[PDB]
Amino acid sequence: DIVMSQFPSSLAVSAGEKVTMSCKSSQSLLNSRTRKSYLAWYQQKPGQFPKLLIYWAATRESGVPDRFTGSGSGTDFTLTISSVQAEDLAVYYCKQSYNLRTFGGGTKLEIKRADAAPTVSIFPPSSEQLTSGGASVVCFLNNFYPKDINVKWKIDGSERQNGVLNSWTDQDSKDSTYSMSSTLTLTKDEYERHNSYTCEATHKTSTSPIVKSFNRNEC
Amino acid sequence: EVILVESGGGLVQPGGSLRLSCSTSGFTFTDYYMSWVRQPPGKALEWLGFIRNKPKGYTTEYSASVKGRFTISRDNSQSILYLQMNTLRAEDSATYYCVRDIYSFGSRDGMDYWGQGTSVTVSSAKTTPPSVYPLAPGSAAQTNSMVTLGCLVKGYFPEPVTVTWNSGSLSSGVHTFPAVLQSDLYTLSSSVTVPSSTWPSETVTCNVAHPASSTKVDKKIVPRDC
Ligand SMILES: [Mg+2]
Ligand SMILES: [Mg+2]
Repeated sequence: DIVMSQFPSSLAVSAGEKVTMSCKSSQSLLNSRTRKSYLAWYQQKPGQFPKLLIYWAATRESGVPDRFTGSGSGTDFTLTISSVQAEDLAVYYCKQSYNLRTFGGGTKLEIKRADAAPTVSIFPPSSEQLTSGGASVVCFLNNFYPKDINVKWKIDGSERQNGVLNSWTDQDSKDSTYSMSSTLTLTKDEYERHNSYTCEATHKTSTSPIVKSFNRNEC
Repeated sequence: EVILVESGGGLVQPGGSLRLSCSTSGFTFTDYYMSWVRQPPGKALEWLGFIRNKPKGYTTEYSASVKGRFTISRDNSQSILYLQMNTLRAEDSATYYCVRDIYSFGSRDGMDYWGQGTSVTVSSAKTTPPSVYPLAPGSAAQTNSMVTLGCLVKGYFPEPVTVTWNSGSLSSGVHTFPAVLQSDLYTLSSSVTVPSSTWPSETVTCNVAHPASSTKVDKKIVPRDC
């Protein structure tokens, strides 16, 4: 089966800087007849299908920028990116074709950028949802950096933790930021016995949270 | 151009069967080895197997993980590739890709063309259509260059659902969060940011499609008045 290992599995760099990714095989991929190693690299940007970059360890596929370069022989291989660009954001997989085919676990490339505060929006449950007995209060923390961030919910000034679900998007190709949603789900009755709802975002670039809230009585 | 399009994916009972199809055009199909590759939600790519070209007798090979359970075949008259899956289990839930592999050992290598993929979920949980609710600015709708709106897509199964804004015309400033599963039901939200001068002056509507339930719903975002 030949096992393909890619470590480190995660890498972060600023645009303009050099990048090298590692791929090692449990068995040699060198064909003694052709004197070539059967290893390829693929690029998979967020939400898209993969794209072939290099094959035969060092041959660049048609239409691939010279910024990408493959090297190595036997069981040790590397993929280098001369000068990384924001658009190079993606997960890179190596794949052997020496015997059948096998992919490595991939190395996720992250783009380092200036720390940014999130743009916060809070949304009350819609009238349409109430007419069903549910009450979802939603908060968007958009376009921030780094990825780590905390969200705190408060009802009538008191912190609430049970019933909160959070979800982060992958890094954005353009602007290299991250975004995340926080959704507090209650029953309609629970929602109606309280008045103030607040979403507090504490980022690695804040001495004070970014706060957004609404009063149910103000509709 | 070389075209690869997968179809046949959907929800299936554990222990059930499914046969995916891959329609191709734009190249001499019989000269090429064709491979199938899958990928669970946010995991790695896994090669499943291939079927060789004409000079090779159209023989097949498989990964140890599915050998003896999956079967690859192809229709050379219609230029179509198939993958028959049997005794399915949860671990088989993933996006399945049709890919053009080698045509010649000596001239080049690599899978140079990939389809967009088709989704498969193996579960006994029933198909449920989503409810779509508007996420509109209230006290907002003020003066501050940009405004952010959204749509809450709740209580559906299985994944995926596709969300667009203004039928696709509004594409920049849009991002959709990963769904979260709870009690056999998924929920996600989509965000869109546009300049204040464009909304509510001009309309903004989210379009939600859930193929598993054959549903396609629209929700126009209207500003809150109070
Ligand atoms: Mg690597
Ligand atoms: Mg594999």
